[PDB]
Amino acid sequence: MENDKGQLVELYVPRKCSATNRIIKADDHASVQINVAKVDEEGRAIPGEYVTYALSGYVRSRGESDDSLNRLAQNDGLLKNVWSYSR
Amino acid sequence: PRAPRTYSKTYSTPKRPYESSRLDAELKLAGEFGLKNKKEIYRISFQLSKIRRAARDLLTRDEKDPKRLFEGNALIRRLVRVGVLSEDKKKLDYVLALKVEDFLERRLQTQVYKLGLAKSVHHARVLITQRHIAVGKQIVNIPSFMVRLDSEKHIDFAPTSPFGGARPGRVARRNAARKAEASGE
Amino acid sequence: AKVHGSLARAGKVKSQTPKVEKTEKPKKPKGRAYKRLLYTRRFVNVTLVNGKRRMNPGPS
Amino acid sequence: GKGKPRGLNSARKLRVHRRNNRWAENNYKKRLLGTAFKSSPFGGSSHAKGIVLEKLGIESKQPNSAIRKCVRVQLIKNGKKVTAFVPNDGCLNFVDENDEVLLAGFGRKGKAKGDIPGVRFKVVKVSGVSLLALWKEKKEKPRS
Amino acid sequence: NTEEKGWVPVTKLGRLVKAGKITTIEEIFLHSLPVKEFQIIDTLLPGLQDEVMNIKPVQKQTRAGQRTRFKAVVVVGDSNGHVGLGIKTAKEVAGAIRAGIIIAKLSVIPIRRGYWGTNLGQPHSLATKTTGKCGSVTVRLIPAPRGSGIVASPAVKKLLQLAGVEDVYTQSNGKTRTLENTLKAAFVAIGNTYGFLTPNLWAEQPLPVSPLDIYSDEASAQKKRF
RNA sequence: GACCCACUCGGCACCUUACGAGAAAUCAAAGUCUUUGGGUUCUGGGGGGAGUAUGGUCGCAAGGCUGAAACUUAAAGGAAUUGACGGAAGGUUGGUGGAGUGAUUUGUCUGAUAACGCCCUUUGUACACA
RNA sequence: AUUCGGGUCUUGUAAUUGGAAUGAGUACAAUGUAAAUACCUUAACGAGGAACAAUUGGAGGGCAAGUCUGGUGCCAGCAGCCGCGGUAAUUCCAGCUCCAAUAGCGUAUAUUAAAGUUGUUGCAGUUAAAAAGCUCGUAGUUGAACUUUGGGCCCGGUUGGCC
Repeated sequence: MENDKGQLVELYVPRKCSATNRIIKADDHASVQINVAKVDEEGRAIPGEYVTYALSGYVRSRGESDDSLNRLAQNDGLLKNVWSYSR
Repeated sequence: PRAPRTYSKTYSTPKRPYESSRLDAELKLAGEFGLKNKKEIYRISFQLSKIRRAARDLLTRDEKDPKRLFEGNALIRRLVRVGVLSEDKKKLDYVLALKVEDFLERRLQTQVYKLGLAKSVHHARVLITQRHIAVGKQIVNIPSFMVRLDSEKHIDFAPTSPFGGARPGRVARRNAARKAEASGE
Repeated sequence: AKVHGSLARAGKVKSQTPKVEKTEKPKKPKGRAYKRLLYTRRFVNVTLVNGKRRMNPGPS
Repeated sequence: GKGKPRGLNSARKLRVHRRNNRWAENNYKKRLLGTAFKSSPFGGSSHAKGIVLEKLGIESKQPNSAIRKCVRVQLIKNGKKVTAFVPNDGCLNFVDENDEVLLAGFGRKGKAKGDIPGVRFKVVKVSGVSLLALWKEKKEKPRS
Repeated sequence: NTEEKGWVPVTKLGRLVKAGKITTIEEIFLHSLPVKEFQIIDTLLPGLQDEVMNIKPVQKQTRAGQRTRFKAVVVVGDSNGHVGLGIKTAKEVAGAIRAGIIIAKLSVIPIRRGYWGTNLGQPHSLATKTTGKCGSVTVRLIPAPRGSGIVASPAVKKLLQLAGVEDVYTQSNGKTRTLENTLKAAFVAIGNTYGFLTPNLWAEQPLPVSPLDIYSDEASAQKKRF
């Protein structure tokens, strides 16, 4: 997204989707950003730090965003079992 | 019958004749540089058009190609010797950009004004079309020309006609002889 | 349609209207001078109120 | 696959279909049938020169209520009975019964101009002078 | 005199704009935060100028006689790379126009402008072949080389000049005489530039943290008695 | 033999979405088409003139099949929308927000709630000086 | 830049005015040429206004420019299309002013583009024109997959930077 001599042009680098990698865009209001806080031993939330997930508008419209979110959070490592890869 | 002397028109008319944006903007150029018709502007934009399409045709092929190199270097060098494109952007991608203003600047009508001495551009045009001024030894009588860079410093008044030297003229002959000297019988 | 018609009025209006003459004036300077003149009246100062301008203003 | 055959070796059906289906548009029909030369008053030419027959008073269509003042003209070349409008204000009193006049078509290419039924031609010259020159008081009509 | 300015920052963006926490519109574009108030994008970037486009009357038969209204298509923009198209209908002309401008300011969208083929200083054309539809009118925008100009219909051309798209080819289909549809199609097309993966955009960034969460305690919907 | 439960192939269609498509009404296909190529037969190019004339060919006949032009006109239609009308059925207006590409509609409603602060409704319409 | 010294550049409007430069054109001579005419040259002449004057179409919208002035009163006419004209015409007839192109513009008929209104690229066929009553079937068009990849060994030219 650059010119010839370094200098990065192309204003605003879009957000990729977490689920399908489709570009969520400026006008699109159906898209969502989920923020999950970082737990540890000694309990409690610990504000400041977030594991983020950008769900697209289409994914939410179609109505299988839930499944995608179950998948995404699992590989990060905050769900023992829950969602089977197999079916 | 012999072979024909070939010919082709230099002006190229626009598509939409009545348009508010084009008519207002193009007439300013005509007023500044002192162009008598829109035909001249269209001619300049036709030459420019040809250059543009040529450049595009050069660019569709790959770099380090025999066709693209040679033609590019000669096109660019032609645009340099006339002085439209300066030395900084000698890249072939820049000749696509360009503008009509530069071309009109490079015309000999206004290069007399850009030097000076002729006061107004209109006055300069008059001087040119009335057989005054010269590129070197060779006299020029045409507003449109394209001065070829090296020729710039040699532009001055011609040996024939006043300012450069020689005789005064007609009106001065009549004032000096028929009026001033003729008072004494 | 019908071929018959009142042809007596052929050139009714061209005749009865008052045949006055052209007024003589100062000479319009032609060619490049005309272009100069156009450029001057347009791109100097005088225009109508609002963003839009009337190049031929009616006296009012 | 969108109706038509996109076969590589099926050019025949493509070109043939197109040739069959060209017969629809005006210009293709007018050219290939030879309709300008066979039919129509003029012989596919711009200006056809003619004599006259009589002056007319054409009853114009609604809403444009007037009388148009045309001329019935017999031509030289074929000698077909034609109707032809006379331009400008006045100017029917210039032409008379029997007079060499050079006609032109209106603009619309066949059929009516605007509100005049049947008439598909105007004029250009009468006695080889031009109506436009006569209306504007420039030139003089010869007596014969 | 007895006057006062009165901005009145309703919603969560107003306070941010007034306080001056967010400087640019880039953040807004990233996180798709819906601009409700028109005054957000005004003072956020004062360089955002304007434009009109077209006015046509729209009528309405009724019992008594006949109602009439004026529709104004108001396209607004700025020569860097942001544009808005605002259609509005009202009984007064000025009222239609002002409201249209407001609507255009509300819904602004940026344009991913790139190069024809070679890479050089400053983008000029569109990045990709984009197309937008509205009714019969499908408008297509094809990238053009340097100094080629905006080869299009006068309305679409104006829309593109507002954006600061210097050089671009166009086509269209359907009954293009209606600007109601055509300019909407153009808007859809220039909008879909950012919704298209080039290879340079596959380099996956980390997902920026939403700025709403950064300054939630500082500047947001406060209680406040008087 | 029948029925119930779960699965299964082949259709008959159906109900809900709109992912998409469509100018719309609408469509699980009229989708997978300007980001315009799965294969392939048939038909159309403004409306009248005319499914007429002329020609052939088919048939006992009626007609079918194939099927023009000159001339004429600035429309013709399609969908939906507001009224208006019916010798059809029953008993006021913007602000902001949605529903729509708009016309506009919703609000300003069945007797609660996509809304928040002679008259009417639904349908039919080739009328729209009604 | 001694802020109270006089005029270069001037944005336009002014028959107020003073010179200056020319051509178009007339022509000694020469050149040019088979021989001339032109051209190119150039003695002697030849600008300050009816001078040595540029027009051709438009001025409702499309399309740029007029709700200016008088005549005409659905008449004459304009009008490629929509439509103007029934006595206040921003469309007719004139005149004022303005706009376009400008020694060149307008008008016809043919044709190319726009016409993705012929469509292979690239149309449409539920209701707008259009899917043939349905099936068979010869030509024509099209028609599953599958029949040696990989691994190395060197030889070795082309790109760009420390060398």
